[PDB]
Amino acid sequence: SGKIDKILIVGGGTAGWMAASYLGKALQGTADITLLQAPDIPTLGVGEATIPNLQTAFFDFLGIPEDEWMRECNASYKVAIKFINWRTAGEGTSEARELDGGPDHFYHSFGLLKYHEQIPLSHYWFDRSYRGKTVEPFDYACYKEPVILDANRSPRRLDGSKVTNYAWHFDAHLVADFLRRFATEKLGVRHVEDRVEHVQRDANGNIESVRTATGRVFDADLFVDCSGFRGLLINKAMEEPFLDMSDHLLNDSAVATQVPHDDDANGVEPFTSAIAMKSGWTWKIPMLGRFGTGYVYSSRFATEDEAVREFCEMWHLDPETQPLNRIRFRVGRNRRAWVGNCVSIGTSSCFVEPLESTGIYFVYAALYQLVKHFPDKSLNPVLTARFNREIETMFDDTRDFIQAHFYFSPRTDTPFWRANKELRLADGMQEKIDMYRAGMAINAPASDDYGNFEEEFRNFWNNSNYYCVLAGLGLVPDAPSPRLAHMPQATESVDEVFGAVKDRQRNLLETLPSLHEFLRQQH
Amino acid sequence: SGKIDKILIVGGGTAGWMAASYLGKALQGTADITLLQAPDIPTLGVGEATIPNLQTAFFDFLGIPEDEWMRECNASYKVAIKFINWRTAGEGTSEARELDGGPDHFYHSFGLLKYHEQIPLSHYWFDRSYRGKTVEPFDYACYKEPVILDANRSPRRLDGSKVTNYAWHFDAHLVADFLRRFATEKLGVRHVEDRVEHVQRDANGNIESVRTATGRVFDADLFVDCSGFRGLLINKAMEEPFLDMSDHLLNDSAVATQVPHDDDANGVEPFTSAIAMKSGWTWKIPMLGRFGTGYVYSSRFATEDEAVREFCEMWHLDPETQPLNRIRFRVGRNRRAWVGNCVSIGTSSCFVEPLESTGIYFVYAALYQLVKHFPDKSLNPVLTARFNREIETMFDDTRDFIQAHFYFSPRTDTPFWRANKELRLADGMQEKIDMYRAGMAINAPASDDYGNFEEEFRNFWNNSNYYCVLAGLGLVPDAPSPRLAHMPQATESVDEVFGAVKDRQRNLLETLPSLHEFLRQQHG
Repeated sequence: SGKIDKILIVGGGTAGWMAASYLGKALQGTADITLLQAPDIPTLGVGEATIPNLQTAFFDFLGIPEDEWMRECNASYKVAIKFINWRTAGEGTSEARELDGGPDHFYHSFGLLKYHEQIPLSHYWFDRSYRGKTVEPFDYACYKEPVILDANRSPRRLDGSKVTNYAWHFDAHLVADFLRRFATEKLGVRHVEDRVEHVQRDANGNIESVRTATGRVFDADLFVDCSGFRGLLINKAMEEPFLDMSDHLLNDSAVATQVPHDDDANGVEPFTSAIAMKSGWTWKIPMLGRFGTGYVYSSRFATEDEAVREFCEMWHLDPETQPLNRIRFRVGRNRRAWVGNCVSIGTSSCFVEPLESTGIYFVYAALYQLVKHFPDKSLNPVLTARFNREIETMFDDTRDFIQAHFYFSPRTDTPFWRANKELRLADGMQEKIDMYRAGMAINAPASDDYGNFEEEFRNFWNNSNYYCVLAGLGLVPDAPSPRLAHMPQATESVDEVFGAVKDRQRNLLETLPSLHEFLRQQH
Repeated sequence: SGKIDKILIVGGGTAGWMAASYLGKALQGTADITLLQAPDIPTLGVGEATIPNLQTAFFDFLGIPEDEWMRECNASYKVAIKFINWRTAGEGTSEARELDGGPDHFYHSFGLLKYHEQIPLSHYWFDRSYRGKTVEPFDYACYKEPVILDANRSPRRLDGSKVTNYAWHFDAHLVADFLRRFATEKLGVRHVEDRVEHVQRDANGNIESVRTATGRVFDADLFVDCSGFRGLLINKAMEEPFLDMSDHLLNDSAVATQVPHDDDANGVEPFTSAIAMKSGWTWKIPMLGRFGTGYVYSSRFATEDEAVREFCEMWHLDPETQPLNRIRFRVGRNRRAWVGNCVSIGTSSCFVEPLESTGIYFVYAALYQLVKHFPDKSLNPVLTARFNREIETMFDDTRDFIQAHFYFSPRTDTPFWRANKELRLADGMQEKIDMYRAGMAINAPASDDYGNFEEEFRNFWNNSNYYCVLAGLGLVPDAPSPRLAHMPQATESVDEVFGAVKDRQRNLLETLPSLHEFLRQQHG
C-alpha cells in the first residue's frame, strides 16, 4: 500500500496525451508520469467532431481557455449533426434526395428541449402531429437550430455573444500535438520515444514493468493503456478478452481523406454531416479551408475496392491518385476496461463508429471516472469494478443508441439496410423503445437548463437525443402521451411556446452572421 | 380507449385522501373521482415525521402554502432525527448513556454536505479522523445543525428567514382531515361512507365493480387501493402476492400513544428522536403541547406485554390506564404495486418501520409516479411495468438503508441486536457498503445546492445520508479516499471549510430563538 507514485502511459495519440494531460493536472506534483510512444505511419487529418462538454469537462479542467486551443488546432464550430438521406433509397451522394416536399435531412442538434408544465415539448409536438394538427418535422418544430443551420449561421454573433450550444470540428492530430506540448511543458510529464518489446507481469497478474526495444525497462504502480486497437497491455499482456459487438453494429471499416475547400466562395457549414450510403454512411467534418470526410462501411456488404469507388465518386475524386486512409476498426469493448493495475483508455478500451461523435468523449469521460475511482497500491477491487461498470454502460448505451440509427431507418434498398433490420436490439434498448412507443420520455433531463459532468454522464443520451434520431428517422409513439388528455390548459398554451421557437428562428436567421463571416473576423 | 373517465379510491385515511387530492388536482375537470371510506374506530394521534419535499412535491403541487396547512394541522418543525443509545448496552431509556466522554447520540439531519474541490466534506473529515488529526464526530464536524439542535433552536428566525432545511411533525389524522376538506370542497371528489362487501372482476381479471354493504355498486376505469394493510383490492380481489421482507427487517410490531407535554417549561425539540430499545427502537415526535411516541419492536424477541411494559416504563406511564395502540404490521411490498386496473398507494402497497420518516413520502412519491405513468383505458402494459419498477426500487432502497441502521449497530447486549447482525444485506446494499469502505461516496448529489422531485427520487438516499448513520453508528472507511493523497492543496484549504461551519454553529447558537419561542408566534 501507499499512494500511487508512478504511472506509465503506453501510446501517444489523442488518447495518450489526453490521459497524460488529465492525470498530470489531477495528480499534479504527487505522481511521476511517463508516456511511451514510437513513430507510426502518418495518416491524413480526416477530422474529429465533438460535443459541448469537451470544453467544460476537459479543457476547463486543464485550465485551458476555448480560444487558446482552438486557434492552435485550427478548429471550426459544430452546432449539430445533419442526417442526410437516411430515409430515401439511392446511391451515396452528397446531395439530399427529396422526401415529402423537402430535402431528406433531419438534425440532431445540441440545443435543449424545453418543457411545458413538466412535460417535454416533444410530447406536445407528437400530440398535434398525431391528430393532424401539424405536419412540421419534430426538429424544425421544437428547435430553433435547424433554420439557422440551413443558412449556415454562426453559433456566435460578431460581438462574440453565444446564441446556441455548440461543439468543435478539428484535425485530431493537431489537438494531440497541442496536448503533448502542454503535458510535457506545463505538467512535467516525461515523453519517451520507444517501442514496447516486452511486458513483465507478476504472479498476481499485475504488470511489473515494460521493457522497450532499446532495452530500457519502465516500472510503475499503475499502467494506462492508450495503445489503440492493438491493446498492447490490456489485451495482449493482461489477456483480457475483447467483446465483438457485430451482432449490434455491422460497420467495421472506413476509407477516408481530406478535401481542400474554398471557404470564401462556398462558406463553412456549422454542422457535421452524416450522409447515408449504400453500405454504411459518410461523415463530413468542416474545418478551416478544408473538410475531412470518411465512408464508414460494413466489410460484410462491400469490399474495400467498392467502398473506395463509392466514396471517391461521391466526392468526384480519382480513386487512383487521391490520398486515402483505408481503415479496419475493432468495434466493441473489452470485457473489463481495467484489470489489475492496467487501465485501458481510448480505443484500446472500446470503439464504435463516429456516428454520434463519442470518440474523444469516451476518453475524457473515462479519465474522469478513473480519477474519481483512483486507487492506491492496494488496488481496492471495488474501485476497479465500479469503474468498469461506468465504462461498460457508457459504451453499451452508445452502442444501442447508434444501432437504432440503422435499425429504424425506413430504407430497404440495399442488402446492408435490410440486414440491419434483421439484427436484434439489446434488451435494455428494446425497453427504451417500448417506453418511447408508449409515449414516455426516455431518460428525460431533470432540468431543461453541459456544465456539470457527473449529471451529463449519468444522463448522457436523454429524451431530446432519442426524439431527434427516432422521430427524425420516422419512428414515433403509437399514440399521444395519455397524460395530455387531462391537461387541456397546457395543450392550449403550447401554441405560444412553439410560437417562441418560430420567432427565435426568424430573428436569428435575419441577424446572425454566417459561420465563415465569424471565422473570418476572429482568425 | 378513451382516456380514464372515472376513478374509485378505496380507503379514506392519510393515503386515501392524499391520493384524492393529488389526483383531483392533476386530473381536475377531466376525471370523476369517488372515494369509498368505511367508518371504523380511529387510532390515537401517535404522530408522523416527514421530509422536506413534502411541501415542494405535495403541498406545492396542490397549491397549498406551508402556513395554510401547518396552522390548521397544528404542526411542529423537524430538522433531523436524533439517534439515541444505538451504540451503548442498556435498557430502553429516553436518556442518552455515556460513550467516549460524551452522550450516546448522533444526528442525521437535512442539512447539506458541503463539497470541497469536488469532493464531499465527509471524506476530508474521515481522512483527518483516520490520521488522528481530529477526534470530533462526523456530524458535529460537517454540519451546523448538531449544535443548534442540542439547544432546541428554531430552524428560522423570528422575522421568518430560514437558516436550515427542515420538515414537519404532526398528527396524521389532522392532515387527512385537512386533505378531505380540500378534495371534497375544492376538487369535486365525491366522498361515500360505506363498507366494501363484494368486488366483481371481469374475464381479463380486472376490477369490474365494487359493491358496498348498503348494496350500492361503483364502477370506474381505474381503481386505486388505499385500504391499508388489508389490500382489499390489490391483494384480496386481484390476488397479488405481498412479499414479506422480515429477512431484512426484524421489526414487525409497535405499541404507541400520545403524551401531553409542558412546552413552556421544557421547550420544543426541533427533531425526531429514534431511541434504541432492547428489542427495537422508540420514536418521539414533538408536536404542540404533546409528543407522539411509539415502540417499534420485533415480535420474535419481545412479547406484546414485555413491549408495553418497556415502553411505559421509559416514559413513566401507567400500563393500566395509558391509552395504547397495539399494532402488528406486514413489512415489505406487493410483488407488483399496480396490476391490471388496480393501483395500490400507501400501506396497501408497501410498508417499512418509520425509522427514516418515509411513510407519507411513499404516498406522494407513488402518486407522482402514477401521474407520470398515467394510462388510458387500454392500460398500456409498459406504463404499468415502469411504474412498478419505480415503486420497487423506491421501497427496496429504503428497506436496505433502514436495515443498515440495525446491521451496523455495535450493540451485542440482547438477542435482538445480535440477531440483526446475522441477517444478510441485499447484494445492492452490500455493494454500497463495499464502495463506502473504499472511501467512495454513495449516490453523491450531482450538486450541493428538494425543489426538483425527479432528481430527488433518483438520488433519494445520497452520500450525506449514508455517512450520517453509517459513521454515526461507527462504520467508517477502511482507509481515507486514495485521491486525497493527491490533493495536498485541497487537504490544506479544507480546514477553512471546517472553520466556516464552526463559525455558523457559533452564530446561530447565539442568535437563534428557541423553537418554542418561534412556535408561540407562528400561532398566538
